[PDB]
Amino acid sequence: DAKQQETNFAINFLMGGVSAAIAKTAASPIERVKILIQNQDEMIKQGTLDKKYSGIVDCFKRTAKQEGLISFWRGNTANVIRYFPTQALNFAFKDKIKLMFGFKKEGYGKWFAGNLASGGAAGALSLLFVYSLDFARTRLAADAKSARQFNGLTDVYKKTLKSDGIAGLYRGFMPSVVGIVVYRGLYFGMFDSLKPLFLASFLLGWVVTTGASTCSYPLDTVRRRMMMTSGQAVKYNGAIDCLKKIVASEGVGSLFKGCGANILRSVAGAGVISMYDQLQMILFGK
Ligand SMILES: C=C1[C@@H]2CC[C@H]3[C@]4(C)C[C@H](O[C@@H]5O[C@H](CO)[C@@H](OS(=O)(=O)O)[C@H](OS(=O)(=O)O)[C@H]5OC(=O)CC(C)C)CC(C(=O)O)(C(=O)O)[C@H]4CC[C@]3(C2)[C@H]1O
Repeated sequence: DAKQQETNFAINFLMGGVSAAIAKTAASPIERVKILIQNQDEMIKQGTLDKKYSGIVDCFKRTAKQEGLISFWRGNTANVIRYFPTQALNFAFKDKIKLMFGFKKEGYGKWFAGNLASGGAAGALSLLFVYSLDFARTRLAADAKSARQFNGLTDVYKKTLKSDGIAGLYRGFMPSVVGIVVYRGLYFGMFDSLKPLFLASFLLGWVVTTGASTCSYPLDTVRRRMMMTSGQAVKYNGAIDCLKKIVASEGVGSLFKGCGANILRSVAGAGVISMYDQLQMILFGK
């Protein structure tokens, strides 16, 4: 029944995309609010933004009043598409990389280092095909009417390639990869430590997710702000250079802009994926 297995894997893959699509679409408005607050200083420099966002509520109000309600899903297609090339790469190469750099968990230290190498390589290899979509997501979520900078998703690609080339599409690759490693190490480290300590299960997952993402957030900020420099006259000479200039100009706190908005996005995604699981449990067997 190899053919039946092939059909099973095919249905599992496609329906997985649907689950991911709904989850990301549901928490899409809060996601754009995060991206707006996070890269507002870049917009102010570019002249796209008039005044700094006073907060999450202020971001919601201004965006809704100036652009509308549908504008909160601007860039969402990138998140929808990104599933298939990611998971295809996931199901193909992730296990081999784990078999290449991994050590049996039954020493913790050697397993920890192995997980970083495996997670880093898998993340980087996936980003080679994926990163362009995340870039377009951020840029579409960023450009606003004061006269939009980009007409659409594919418009981003055309204008970025015409100005910077393929390099412009991969702005902030290094701090993204490092971010993946740091996030993963923090995730697994925190999870195993709090493991011996369902509502309890859901709360546990939220704590680890919040902690790991918060500490690795400055890396995410630098990544997104480097995406903003694509097609612009002035650009940072690296993530470290970007990091240095941010602190010297706006302070350390500027690296954590939109962090709280990101936490809200997390509980929204986790929330709606649980709801859909129950809905899926009723319609389909699994
Ligand atoms: C610098 C940063 C900050 C820290 C690292 C990343 C993630 C958190 C990194 C996170 O990275 C995820 O971490 C998970 C837990 O370790 C890991 O799961 S696990 O391996 O099974 O344990 C995922 O691997 S995967 O094979 O299932 O897909 C991995 O996603 C990827 O590696 C795919 C890449 C295309 C990203 C994915 C992601 C997420 O929020 O979940 C995502 O892309 O949605 C990132 C958001 C952006 C930042 C935020 C990046 O800007």
